[PDB]
Amino acid sequence: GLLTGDVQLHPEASCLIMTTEILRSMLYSGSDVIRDLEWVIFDEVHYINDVERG
Amino acid sequence: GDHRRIRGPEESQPPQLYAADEEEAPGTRDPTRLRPVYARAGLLSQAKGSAYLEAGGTKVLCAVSGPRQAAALRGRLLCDFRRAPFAGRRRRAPPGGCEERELALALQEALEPAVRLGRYPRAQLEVSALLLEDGGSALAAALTAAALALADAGVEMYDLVVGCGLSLAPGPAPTWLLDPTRLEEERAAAGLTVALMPVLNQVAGLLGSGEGGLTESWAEAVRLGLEGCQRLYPVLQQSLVRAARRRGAAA
Amino acid sequence: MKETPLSNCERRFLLRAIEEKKRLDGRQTYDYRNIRISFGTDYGCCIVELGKTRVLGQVSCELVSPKLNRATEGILFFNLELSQMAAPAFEPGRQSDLLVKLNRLMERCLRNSKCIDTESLCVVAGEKVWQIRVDLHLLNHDGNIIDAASIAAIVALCHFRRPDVSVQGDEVTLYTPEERDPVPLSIHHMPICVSFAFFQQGTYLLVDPNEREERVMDGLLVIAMNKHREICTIQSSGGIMLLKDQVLRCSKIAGVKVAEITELILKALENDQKVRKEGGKFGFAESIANQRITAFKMEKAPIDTSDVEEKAEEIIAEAEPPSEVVSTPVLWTPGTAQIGEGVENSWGDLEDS
Amino acid sequence: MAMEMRLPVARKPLSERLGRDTKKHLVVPGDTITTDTGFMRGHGTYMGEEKLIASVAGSVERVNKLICVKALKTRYIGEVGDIVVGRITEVQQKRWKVETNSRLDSVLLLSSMNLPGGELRRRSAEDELAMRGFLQEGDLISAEVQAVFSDGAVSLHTRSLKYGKLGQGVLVQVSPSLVKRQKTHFHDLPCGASVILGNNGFIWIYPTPEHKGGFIANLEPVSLADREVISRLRNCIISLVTQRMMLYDTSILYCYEASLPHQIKDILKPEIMEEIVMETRQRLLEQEG
Amino acid sequence: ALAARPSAFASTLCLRYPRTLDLYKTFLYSRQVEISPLVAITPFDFKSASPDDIVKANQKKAFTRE
Amino acid sequence: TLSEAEKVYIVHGVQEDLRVDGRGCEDYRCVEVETDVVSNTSGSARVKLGHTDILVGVKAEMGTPKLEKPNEGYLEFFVDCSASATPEFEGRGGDDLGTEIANTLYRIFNNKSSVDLKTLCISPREHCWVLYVDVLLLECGGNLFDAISIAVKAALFNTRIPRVRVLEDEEGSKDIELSDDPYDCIRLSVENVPCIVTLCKIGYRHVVDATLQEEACSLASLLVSVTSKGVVTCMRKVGKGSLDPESIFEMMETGKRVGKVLHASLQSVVHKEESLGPKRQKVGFL
Amino acid sequence: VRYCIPGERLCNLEEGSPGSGTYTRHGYIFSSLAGCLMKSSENGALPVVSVVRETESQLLPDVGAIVTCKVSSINSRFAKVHILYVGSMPLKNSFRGTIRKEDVRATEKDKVEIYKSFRPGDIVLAKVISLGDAQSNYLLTTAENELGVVVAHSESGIQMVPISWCEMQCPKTHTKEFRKVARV
Amino acid sequence: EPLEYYRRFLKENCRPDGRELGEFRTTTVNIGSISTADGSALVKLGNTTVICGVKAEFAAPSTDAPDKGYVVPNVDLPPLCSSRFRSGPPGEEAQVASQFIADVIENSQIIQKEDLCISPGKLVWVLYCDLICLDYDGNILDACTFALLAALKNVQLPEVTINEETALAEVNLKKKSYLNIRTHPVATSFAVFDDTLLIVDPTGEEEHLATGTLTIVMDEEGKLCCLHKPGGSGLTGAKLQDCMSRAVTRHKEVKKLMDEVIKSM
Amino acid sequence: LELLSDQGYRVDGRRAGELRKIQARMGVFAQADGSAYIEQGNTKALAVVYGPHEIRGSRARALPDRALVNCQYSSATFSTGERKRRPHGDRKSCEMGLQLRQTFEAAILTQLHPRSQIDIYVQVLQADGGTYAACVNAATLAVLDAGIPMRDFVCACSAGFVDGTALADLSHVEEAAGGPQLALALLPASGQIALLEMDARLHEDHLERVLEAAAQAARDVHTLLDRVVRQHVREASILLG
Repeated sequence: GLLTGDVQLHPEASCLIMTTEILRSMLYSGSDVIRDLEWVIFDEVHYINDVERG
Repeated sequence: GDHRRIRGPEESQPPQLYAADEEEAPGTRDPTRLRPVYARAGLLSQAKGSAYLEAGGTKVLCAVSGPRQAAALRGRLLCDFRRAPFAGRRRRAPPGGCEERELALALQEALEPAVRLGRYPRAQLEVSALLLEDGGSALAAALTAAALALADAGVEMYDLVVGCGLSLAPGPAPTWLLDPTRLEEERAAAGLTVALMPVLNQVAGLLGSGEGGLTESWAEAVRLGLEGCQRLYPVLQQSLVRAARRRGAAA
Repeated sequence: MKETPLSNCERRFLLRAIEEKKRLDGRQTYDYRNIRISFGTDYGCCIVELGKTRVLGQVSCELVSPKLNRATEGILFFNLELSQMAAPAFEPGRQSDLLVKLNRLMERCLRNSKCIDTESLCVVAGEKVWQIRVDLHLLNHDGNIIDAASIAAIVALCHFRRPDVSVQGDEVTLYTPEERDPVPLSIHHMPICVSFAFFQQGTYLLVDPNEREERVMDGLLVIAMNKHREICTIQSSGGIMLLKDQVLRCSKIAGVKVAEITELILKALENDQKVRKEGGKFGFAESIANQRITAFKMEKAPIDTSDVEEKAEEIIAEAEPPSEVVSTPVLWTPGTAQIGEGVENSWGDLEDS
Repeated sequence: MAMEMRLPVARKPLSERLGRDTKKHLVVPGDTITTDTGFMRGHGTYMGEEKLIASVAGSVERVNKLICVKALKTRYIGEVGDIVVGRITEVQQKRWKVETNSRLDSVLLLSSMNLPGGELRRRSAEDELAMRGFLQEGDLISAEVQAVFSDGAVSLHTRSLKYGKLGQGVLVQVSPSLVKRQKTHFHDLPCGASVILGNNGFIWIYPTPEHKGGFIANLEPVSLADREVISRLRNCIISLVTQRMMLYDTSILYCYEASLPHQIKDILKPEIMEEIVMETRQRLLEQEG
Repeated sequence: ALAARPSAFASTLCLRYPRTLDLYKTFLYSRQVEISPLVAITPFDFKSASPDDIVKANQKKAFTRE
Repeated sequence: TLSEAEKVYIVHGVQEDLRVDGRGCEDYRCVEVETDVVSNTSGSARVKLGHTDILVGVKAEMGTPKLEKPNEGYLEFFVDCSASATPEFEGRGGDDLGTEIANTLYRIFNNKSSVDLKTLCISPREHCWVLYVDVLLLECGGNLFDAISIAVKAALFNTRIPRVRVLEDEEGSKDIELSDDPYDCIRLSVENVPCIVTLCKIGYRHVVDATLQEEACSLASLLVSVTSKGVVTCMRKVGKGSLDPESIFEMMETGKRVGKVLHASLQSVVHKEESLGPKRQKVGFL
Repeated sequence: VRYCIPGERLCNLEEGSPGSGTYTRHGYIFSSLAGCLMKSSENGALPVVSVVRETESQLLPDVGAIVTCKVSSINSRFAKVHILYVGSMPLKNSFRGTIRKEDVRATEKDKVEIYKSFRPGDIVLAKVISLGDAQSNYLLTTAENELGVVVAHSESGIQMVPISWCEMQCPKTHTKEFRKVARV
Repeated sequence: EPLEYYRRFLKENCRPDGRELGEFRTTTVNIGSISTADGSALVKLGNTTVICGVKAEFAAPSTDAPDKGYVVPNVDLPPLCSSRFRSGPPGEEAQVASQFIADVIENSQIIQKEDLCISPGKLVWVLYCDLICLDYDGNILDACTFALLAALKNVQLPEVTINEETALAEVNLKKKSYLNIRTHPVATSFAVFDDTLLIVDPTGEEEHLATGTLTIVMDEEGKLCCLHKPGGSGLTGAKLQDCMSRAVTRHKEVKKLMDEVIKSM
Repeated sequence: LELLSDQGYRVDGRRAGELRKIQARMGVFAQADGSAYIEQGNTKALAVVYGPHEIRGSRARALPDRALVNCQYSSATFSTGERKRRPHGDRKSCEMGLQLRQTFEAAILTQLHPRSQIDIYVQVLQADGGTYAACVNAATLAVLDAGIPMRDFVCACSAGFVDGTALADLSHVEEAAGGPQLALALLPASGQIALLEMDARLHEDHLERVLEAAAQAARDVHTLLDRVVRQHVREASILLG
């Protein structure tokens, strides 16, 4: 599944690939997806130093 | 009147109200005797379970249907009491009666303390009892027979239900009598019927109303009712033995 | 089963029409669908057709004992009923909230107006008096059931003719149409219902609406008013919220319309009486249109009843006679006997003991 | 034991016992509220012809463009992030149905439930068979509303550690307008028991959980000194809720302390309630004021 | 507590209803009254693929996902 | 319905002589009986045992004696169950409960010495007085039997039975002539009218005046009909569980004592309400 | 041999263990049926005493049981059936059922068109999985190689024979149809 | 399976009951057991048990002909005799089983209502005969009719004499008379298979699989009272003439039964 | 019998355009969601309503656009001089409760409770005179007690016509005299009529005057019930704070 802002495909797939703001969007609410999460992996950790998105 | 039956006369007074023979005298007896009873199980062939009970002047036929579709986690127990119109002094209206519903409920609140409905989820059992003739204690027969029918139909119960009956003499020194008849019941002042589990030693149903107001007579009426329910048990003990011996030997 | 649902195109179509003040079948606002009456052969029986609705009315009387109190009058039952064939939806016990308002409309109109003379329907007092009992049936539902039912009841009651009796001293006697001529009834006035429908919150009204116009309407106003100038019942219902000038306009409309309807009814009853008195042929049979494909007429016909004797005789003669194995009855003890293959032993005894 | 039999007494109207004049604006249905150039209708009112017409009895409350009427008797309306208490009335294939004194039923989805185990083991169709086993008919939960549906229905979730099936105690049902909005609806009153003030009108009273999800049964006898406290709070809650008082922690603590002098069995009389409510009223007056 | 002997009505109510030449003649059955199949294999012995079993063992053994 | 944990807490409390309200295993909540509430009838009562609400009415009318005995009247009961009490009682559905209560009340009152029957006959075989007892359930809050057996004794205590002195002589005016006095009546001597006492059994203890929650935790119960004198009229067991012989004997003493205290206190309260007459006004439903 | 009545003293808790259709109380074993006394010694002593009538007129279905059924109607997403035999024995009455669109094959997969799986009039073998809701009461399953339609019936009233795992053919007219064939 | 299995016995000429396709079940009756009724009789037909009872009361004669005493039959099918009957008002099968008996009572003229009046125009006897089925196996209208006819031969009424000044009724309970019976209508039922097969004395399963049913009742002088054919396949004159030849023997059997049981007292 | 003397006084002593005395109460029951109690003259009514809830039976009988109003009617067996007990199958209760359902399906602003039921129960303890208007007013008060929004305060009153004059709030003695009775159900702010009834004959010229007198008597009932509602709301506002 792809949860990018301008393309939404198969939002119920086993594996979801999304931008970072989507993760906090589904973490503010319950969304009943956290119960079945085994691995969550980050691809670019060097944005902790980002001046506007860190 | 009724659009689902055959219409006859609008009114009909029975000849008993014109019967010129004055009411007779019942008589006397020993209050420590029981009318001999004969019991048969497995009578009907198309019913899952049935029994026919006859003792003296009482004739009652009970049949049990099996579980059907429709406190769940538990199954219901539907009941239906109905007596034949050709029973008693007068005729009775086919549509029904408040007396029939009261006795049906007095049956329902007495056969459920025996069976374990925690084994039939979402199911239900229906019990039908019919009184062909009223010649004595009736509620002491609609309990024994509907429990025998249940035991021969293969439903699981903790124990049986054995009923009895009593009545109070109208003399200046009243004394309770065992197994009263219509000649000793229409001339009585009070009556009592007990439903005892003989092995578990627990009373299942109680009903009594009348003119006896001292709380020392009812202790004997209750405990002689218990002695009656412990003395009727052996006949029902050999009746289910014969019923199972014949059913098994029929294979 | 249920009725076909209503689309969202028909609602729009009826409402653009109604706004423009033109209806489907051509009739303008203040019009009726023309009427057509037909009489049976025995008295108190008629068939009315308003537009495409049908109602069958039939009156019949009978002699009973007059309750307790009101010892010098007679009783008058009524029982409306809705026939499964009137429309798909009508079902014997699933439309119990229209039957009540309909029976009520009919009974309040006919019995509270005091047009029938139930004074002079006695024979003795405290003893047998005539108990009439009207009966109407709905045959085909096309809207405005109550106007048609009322006209039907009126005509059926104004066409009945009782039996007749001789009473003198303290002695009864009952005649028959050959011993004595049937007698008419006494009818003071003729209360006739009218209905109005309101559309899009009272802004428009339409006289005599049918069943489609009935599904695109808010509420109904009925106004029952006998001849002369005397109103007898009104019953607003449905979903309506009414003004006060409008009730008066409606009353005017019902006055005019009942005048015209009473003209028609009187003319039809007179013509029917003239026909019955001339000596011509009447009845349900001589009403079937002959200029129409679905009617056919055939005088009597002996078919050929020349052969039945022979066939029956040969059939009886040509078949096997009863056989002759006769069975025996067995006697157990007075009261019970058995016939058939029988049972081996005399009776069971100590079978299991 | 005497089975006292008193006689009914006529009620005194107008509340003259204290005496107050209201400065609010009161309306009844049909009244025409202010009809200025531009205003927005709230809940409790409707619009006719160039008119703002009140549709329910109450008092108008406006925040800077908004005319609305607040009725004094309604049913619970759901809002996001609101603590509720309910009971299971139907167990379906993929949901339960819970009654929380609302205009409809509330749905507890299987996707939102702390299953036994309390960790990441599995979630599959094997659990669907036993979901109807543990959450049976007539049980008590304590969950949090998740979202509002399109027909006034409410979906509630149990995604925490403080939520789940409740245990022993007593329940008192009142109208869902006497519970005061706060930020902590969970309380641990220093008396020997706790309480949850459900915003839907369900008040649950249970003893303190000793030290330290429905996994534990704890169906063992409760000490005598705990029942007397639960009964005292039950009677005090009935007393405070009845006349007017809005419910929260200090009022219940104040009345509990005020209820020590005389026995718990004898407080059912019309006057003993009055002599306690007035005392709590004046203690609140001498503390807040 | 003595049990008793039956009577007529009961002994008739409890009745069990359970070639020898020819009688009732008219009611016999004789007096009153090509197929080339080319059948396929008679059963299908399932000796073949049975997809469910395929896909299961397939994926479990395969265990690759690439 | 209530959960299993609540039932366990309640049964433990009952075994500890504590209940959620705070009373004991034998305490009895107060009631607010009253009389003379309805105008058109000839006797009234209004019993409020809690959340329940009862309202009855007695009307005496002319009638004909029955066939078996000519010097007697009879009593007709009809326990209506209004649908405003609970929504599931809408239309059909309150019939079985009403019939159950009416038949129980008939069994209670089906005796020769209930109140009297000589007083209600005026002319043998030709006329008699008839009494119409009309119970009307307004609300249900548990313990309905005692809340009705009290409103029946109360309404029976307030009957009028206007006296009629009409001579039966054929030469005289046989047609019933009243006394023409609008305020000339006669009492009814209801001193020994029985009442029902309910004793629910929870665990191995029996509790008087159980609430709906405390009733749902019980398995059986027994009903006893005792007069002021302390005599038994009817005895019916109602419930869904067995009872055991011993508990009958140990429940009879509590039934006797609660009945005697109930009857003495009802006589005291009715005499207190009656000591002052047309004063004190009458308040009900307003 | 001796028979039973649904209560009597049979054995102690040390002299055996309760079996099927029995209950125990106060250290004794009590009967709960009217059948025959069978004591399955098995292996390890202490026989598990039980009473069985062995003449089953009716038997309530369970969480797991093999039943023979008969389809009543089919829908695009479910198929109501009628339970006819509980394993082997005939049933005096008929209950109701529903086959959802997840229990056809043993994979719980997508596709699986219900229409060509359970055509009405057939007799099927299925397994229960639950006690169901008030809409669907027993929730039978056929997710196995041994479960499925066993004895079908032709379009014009001719006994059918299995021809493949997914395809069926008429023997008379050589017509091709689709079923869900179960192992014999 | 259903049709072919039974036709295996049909071609074998021995149906599963063990019968030759043209014979009746075993028949036995008892009379005079219920002592709370004027008359009663129990009929057993190898299952299909039916019991009848007669009660006599007083009633006012009708307004048209005040010289007739009513007789009212009713047939009831309780939910205990079978398992397809449900509680409530009587169903179609019991109502038809009652209308059939009423028609038989009227057409057969077994009794005359002028024999029940005591004093014309004021009071007449009324007989209430109610039939309750104890077992439904098939051929209901045959055993109900036989139960009714057997019961009517045992009902006995007491001699009632009316005073003149008192004008009341004094019942003489010692001298009890009997009833006058004219004819003896006995019914017989046939079940027709798909288009040609006819069997006698069918069974509930056979009626479940049959395609029609015929019933014929005969007098003691070879006169037909009713020809009850609810419908089905279709028959011919030859088949009816074959049926009546068997029905004559059945009627002789039944009339011998009644002629023998009553003499034994 | 004189029903109107030459001086103008009726049997009970009031003039033509004079109402009886009403004495109401709000908040009678506790278990229910609303209650009321009204005594219009010598007629005692009672009403109990239950708030929007789940539809009983759940037999797919809902309306996706509005709520389902369900009103019943019952009557005590001692409500008149004779006993006159009736079973719960009479057609008078059904038709009056059907007119009640008709007027409350028009007064209540029902398009705010989708998939919901409203159960309204009315109990008459003593009937002498107009029962319909007493039931309508008692159920309007009970609905107000329950907090259900409505367009206006619907109130009903009857009228009559004897000897060329129009009466108001007729009684049972006057009703059982064969006269042109007539009843409304008015919304005071707009003047609209929710239900109209009449019986027996009446000429068309006096319909305007009977209707006007009935509407005026309903507007006179409006003020008297309005003061009761205002006193109740001021009572609860005083209680609150």
